[PDB]
Amino acid sequence: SGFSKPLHYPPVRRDETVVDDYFGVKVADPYRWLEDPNSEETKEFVDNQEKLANSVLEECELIDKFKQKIIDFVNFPRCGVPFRRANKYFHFYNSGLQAQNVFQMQDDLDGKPEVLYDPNLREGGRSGLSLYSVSEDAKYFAFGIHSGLTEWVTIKILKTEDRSYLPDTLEWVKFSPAIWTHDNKGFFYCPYPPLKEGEDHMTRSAVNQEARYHFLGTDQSEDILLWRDLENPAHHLKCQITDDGKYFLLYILDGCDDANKVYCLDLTKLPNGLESFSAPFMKLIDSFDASYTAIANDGSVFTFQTNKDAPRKKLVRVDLNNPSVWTDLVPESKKDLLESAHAVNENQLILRYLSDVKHVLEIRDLESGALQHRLPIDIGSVDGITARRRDSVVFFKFTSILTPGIVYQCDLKNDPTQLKIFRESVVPDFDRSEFEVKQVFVPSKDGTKIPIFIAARKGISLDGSHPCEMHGYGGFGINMMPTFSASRIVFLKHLGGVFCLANIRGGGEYGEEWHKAGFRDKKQNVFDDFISAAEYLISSGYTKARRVAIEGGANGGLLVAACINQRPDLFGCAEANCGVMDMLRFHKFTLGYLWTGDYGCSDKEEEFKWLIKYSPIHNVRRPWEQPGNEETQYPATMILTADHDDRVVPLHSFKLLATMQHVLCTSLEDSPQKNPIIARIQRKAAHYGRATMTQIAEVADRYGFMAKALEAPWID
Amino acid sequence: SGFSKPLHYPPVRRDETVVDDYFGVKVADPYRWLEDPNSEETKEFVDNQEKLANSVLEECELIDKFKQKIIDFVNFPRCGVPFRRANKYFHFYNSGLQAQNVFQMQDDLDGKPEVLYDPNLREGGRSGLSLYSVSEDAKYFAFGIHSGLTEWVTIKILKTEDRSYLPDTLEWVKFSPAIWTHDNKGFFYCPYPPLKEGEDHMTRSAVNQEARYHFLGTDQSEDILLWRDLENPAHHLKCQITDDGKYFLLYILDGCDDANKVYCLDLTKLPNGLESFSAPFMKLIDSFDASYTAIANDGSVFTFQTNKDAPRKKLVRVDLNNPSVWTDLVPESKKDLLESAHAVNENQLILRYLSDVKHVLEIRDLESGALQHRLPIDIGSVDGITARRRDSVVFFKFTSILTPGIVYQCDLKNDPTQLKIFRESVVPDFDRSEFEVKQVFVPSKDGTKIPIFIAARKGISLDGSHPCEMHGYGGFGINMMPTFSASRIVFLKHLGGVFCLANIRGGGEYGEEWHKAGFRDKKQNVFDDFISAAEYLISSGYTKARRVAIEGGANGGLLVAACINQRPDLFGCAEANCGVMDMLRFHKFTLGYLWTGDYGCSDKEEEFKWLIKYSPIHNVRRPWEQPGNEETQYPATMILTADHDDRVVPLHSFKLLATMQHVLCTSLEDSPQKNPIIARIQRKAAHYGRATMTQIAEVADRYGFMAKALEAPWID
Amino acid sequence: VAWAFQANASAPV
Amino acid sequence: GVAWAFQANASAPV
Ligand SMILES: [Mg+2]
Ligand SMILES: [Mg+2]
Repeated sequence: SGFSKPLHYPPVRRDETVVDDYFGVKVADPYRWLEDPNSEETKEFVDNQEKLANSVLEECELIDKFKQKIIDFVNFPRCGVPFRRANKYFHFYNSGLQAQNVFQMQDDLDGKPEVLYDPNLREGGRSGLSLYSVSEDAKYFAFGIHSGLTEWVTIKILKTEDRSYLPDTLEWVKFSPAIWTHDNKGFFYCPYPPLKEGEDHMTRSAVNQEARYHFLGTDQSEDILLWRDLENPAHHLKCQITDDGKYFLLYILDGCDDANKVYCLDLTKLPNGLESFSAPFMKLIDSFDASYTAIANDGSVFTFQTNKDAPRKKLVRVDLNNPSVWTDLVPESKKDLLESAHAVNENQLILRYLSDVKHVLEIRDLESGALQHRLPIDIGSVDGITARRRDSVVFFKFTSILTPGIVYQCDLKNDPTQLKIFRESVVPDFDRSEFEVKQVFVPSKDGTKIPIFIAARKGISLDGSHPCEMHGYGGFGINMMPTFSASRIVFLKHLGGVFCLANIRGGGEYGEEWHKAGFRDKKQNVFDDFISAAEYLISSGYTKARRVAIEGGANGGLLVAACINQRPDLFGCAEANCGVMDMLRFHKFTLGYLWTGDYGCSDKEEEFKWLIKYSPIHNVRRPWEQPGNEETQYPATMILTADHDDRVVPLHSFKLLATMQHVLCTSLEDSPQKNPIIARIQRKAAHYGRATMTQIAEVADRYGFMAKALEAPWID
Repeated sequence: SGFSKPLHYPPVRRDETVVDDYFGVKVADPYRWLEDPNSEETKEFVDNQEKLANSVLEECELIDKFKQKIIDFVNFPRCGVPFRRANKYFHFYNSGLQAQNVFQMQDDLDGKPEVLYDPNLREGGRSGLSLYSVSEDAKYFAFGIHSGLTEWVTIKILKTEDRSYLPDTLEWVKFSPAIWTHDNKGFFYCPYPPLKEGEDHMTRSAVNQEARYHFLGTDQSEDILLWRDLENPAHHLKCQITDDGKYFLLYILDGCDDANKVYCLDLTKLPNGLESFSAPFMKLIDSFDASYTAIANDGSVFTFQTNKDAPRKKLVRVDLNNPSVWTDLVPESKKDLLESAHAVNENQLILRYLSDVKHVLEIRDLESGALQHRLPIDIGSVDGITARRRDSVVFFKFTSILTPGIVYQCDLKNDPTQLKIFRESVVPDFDRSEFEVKQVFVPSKDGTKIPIFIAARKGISLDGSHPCEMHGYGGFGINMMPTFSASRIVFLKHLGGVFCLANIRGGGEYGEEWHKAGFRDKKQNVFDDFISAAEYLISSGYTKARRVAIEGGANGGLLVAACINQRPDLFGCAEANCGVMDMLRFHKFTLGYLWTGDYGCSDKEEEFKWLIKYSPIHNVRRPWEQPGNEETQYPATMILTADHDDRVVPLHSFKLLATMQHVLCTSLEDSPQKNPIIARIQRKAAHYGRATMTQIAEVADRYGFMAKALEAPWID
Repeated sequence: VAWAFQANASAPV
Repeated sequence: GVAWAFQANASAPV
């Protein structure tokens, strides 16, 4: 059976004087001190919770078996999607179990690879490459490393011919690319201001993002300033250069929304080519009404992807010399989301459509916009189309729940109809034919039909006897695709599991209407959709309440935490990874202020009223005190986080853990809460980008805990 | 501290009626039934011992930490020694953690490799290649796979140009190579007769080995018979073809000795090819007086390595047209063993000498025999010289306790003096400079000096406080060299260990006199040498009796078992891997009759009298019943074996385990034997050639058990 | 890429 | 020799 050994919950101090007023409503915050990650009391908290977590995980006798089977199932070589610059080709490679992927160069696609940068030689591959950019002549490689424990990036540059490093060093980058000019003299990039003397990446909320240009062979202090806006500190940036080299495009965003400005700088009409300097941008779009991504241009005639009067998106054309005259090229599909578009083979387009959460590729003529070929893809995901307009061969990656990884090739000149296999990964000692994945539509609370994928062994009896894992996200217009996971295969084969992915509202799967039906005032719909999916898996006979585990990350951690507060009776195991748990204060820390488009903000009264109803730390309640449900407790709960997660600050997880342990366990002398409530806190790690063995260790602990919580035996 | 939980030893049936007479001496064999591996009672025994082993290994809390550190330390790429055929080059490769090595082809040494055979794509790499042979034109690759669970081999053939398989299939091979004729039409090989309908590789003693020739494009039934000897069923075979293609050489051996016949077949004087057919061999040597290996020939003038009147070996020359006139070319060294010789660069020789258990390479002129250059090698091992007479570049492999693997290159024309690094393996995150290896010469019981290597952290105090692992073999003329082991590095760094390798008698290290001083009537010398090495490590202050572990495999498993029967007081942990434990009956099973050269045989009265004094299963005795040593027990003992080990049948291990558990534990109502006596039985595996992760799992269990037995804590 | 979301990952664990 | 009570292209130097 499950957990029997008694639990020594550690003491956690409460400061009872901390109370905040939100428009007349008082809210106590007695774990306010856990907001400081560098204090002695917080470091002691982490030590005590590690100790508790270790004694619980010692009781989970299947961790070692999961660990070895994950290692075995992921031990296959993985070739990344290749891209071209000049007459060289470039790709990422991993021989199967390397700590981080290696970046390689070739003369032709079937030639000997040469290693350009191997992260495994630095600090055991604790961190990998988060930025990688090759110049137009293929002579230089700009690469982004992690100098500290946070996700902040330092940019270095090397010569491809001998791998010698230049001395250039650029600090203060997060998500920016490095965008080379066709003269090969430098690149655009978009940094934040420097840290001042006292400051720390874990406690500073960075603002005032900049657009800069760096000349090769200079100090970062000489980089040219192109754009800043001190009167709108929260406005953030992305950028791009056109395939012909003529135009630098700056996109300006506000919050999480899919709505951006478009500023264009004509590089061919500068008197002193960027040393002249804000710059004289043509402001094509100067408001936050719609999304705009440049796909191609011939001179000043541009082709954009846009959601303007088009919730499922479309392609449109406009001349910069006549800026107010926009014309449709490929109209909005009546059914399906246009996810992305790419110019190829000089005068053609590849369009990626999402049709009931499956991809469909269309080949089209660029000038006229007419359909040429249509290729439906199997259940899974196509992504990573990086080919540029000058290339006649297009590459992309395919993954699915039961398909580890294929790199496909579409030669547009020689045979544009079908797809050929360039590379194909294989899972060792795994018979794919014994399992199946199906889509079903389940009615939510309000009647809306929610698509879900269900993966399972073929021919099982729907008798309620199977352990079930359900995954979801539901936010920011993100499309949740059934991709490959090695640990999920171990769950299916060796624990007899049923896996479910729920395409709940708040994602982008049916366009902008799907996103808006699960954000701001309608965030509760997201939780209702997830709860309804779990109720369907029970009523149809896949599983029962004791045997359901739910998991999710970040906005998906919020999902898990809210669902266990509202319907603890439905679940046997809950795993929240790096979740947003204090919805009253999230906007104050690091770049959390960028989530106010989706969540709203407690600075405003009507938005506070949404947030207080579901904020995880403000809604923990003893389920046994509600008349009728005296035999209900919280499921076995694992809260996961990392000590230098600057994306989602670990105070979110720390404060929830303390509130749960207090309300349910330590505030009562003889609690009915038997199931364990623990945290697994990864030391010296950030949100993402961890070494292979470090991530395997986290995942094996999660699944061992799950198996114990659900009372699921191992199957050889 | 160490083992505290009592063990629930399972019941094991005794058949008290089984008694054998050996020249008037009665020997009871009450576990005779464990000689059948396919019976239900034997399968139950295995199940019960697995269960007992699991509960003991659950108490050993360092197994998981050892397992992860072994995986991490062995995760580096390994390039094999390349060899040449026509204008192609061939080698084995492993990217670090692949289950089995992959065989690759190249056009040039720095060109792109092409995979010819990948064992990892068949049954998860349960088994690898045990035979690999490329034809003279480089167009065909003959390769040996394991179709069952034993080590028996099936030979298949593929075309190198497209990797298409030929239909040809050859069964019934063990250790034979595949030796191609220069016409590219076929190859010589030396199989055993087929299994009959009832028979099983685990219970049949194969005899009547044959020399055959296989034509490409025919069934195995058409293969030409060249040699068989029905009146000497035990005589076994090796074979070779000369560099010029002229002569097929058949070597005939009797038992394990280093003494062989030499039969020569002139291929250029056959009327009708090999289809003419025993064959008309010239019987150059027709007795078992000495060892003879052909190194080179010019027409009928041959150059042999031999131990004839030369226990340290030498090179000699003879003309087949005048067969009785032998002349020395390189005389026997007064000090050092000539281990091997190789013809290179048309008119030169590389000679490999062993000088106090360190290799020395000499370059010599072939015709005159005169010394040209001399290259001393560091502590470690040079081997794998496969270059042929026509090659001007020689490759070989170097390994040491602290050096994972270098492939060296010696260009004889351009610069014959020094060695260049072709490939060099590196252990990730391991500082080599913190450790050292030293050689010391220790007196045995009779005065003979025994070389031992001692590996340890630099600057440790000789205060008796360190855990110590000692390894040895001592048999069959085998030279034990200090090679690289990843698990041994974990022992040194993370358990603060001292490793010792003892070059005891019965090996070949000081020539044939060293072998003969530890075989047949003098086998006890081998055990005495090992015991004296452990006594030196104690008296000099490296360790003490509680803190010494001993390990060995096969003939080395015998070593361990005999030493614990005779001096149980010296050791804290004993690990015997696939050991020969019934010295009265070993000759009856599979190819165990080939060990009678070294051991003698119980069919003969004086030889039985040697064997009964040390046979492990016949010499288990309660040490506490001898007056004076009432506080002595057997050390914590792990007996390792595999269920399809057809080399050393697992009945050896099963019978010892049962005898030890009976005599020391279950035959007494309140035994002083507290230390555990268990078996770790690997399911679905043979003697050797197991997948990387399967072997890592065995080795992590061994070391976790050792750490517990010796009371050694982990060091971060 | 700037959202509460975890996505050149070393392995599909 | 290959045929002895002996354990020796091993996949890895474990
Ligand atoms: Mg810090
Ligand atoms: Mg069998």
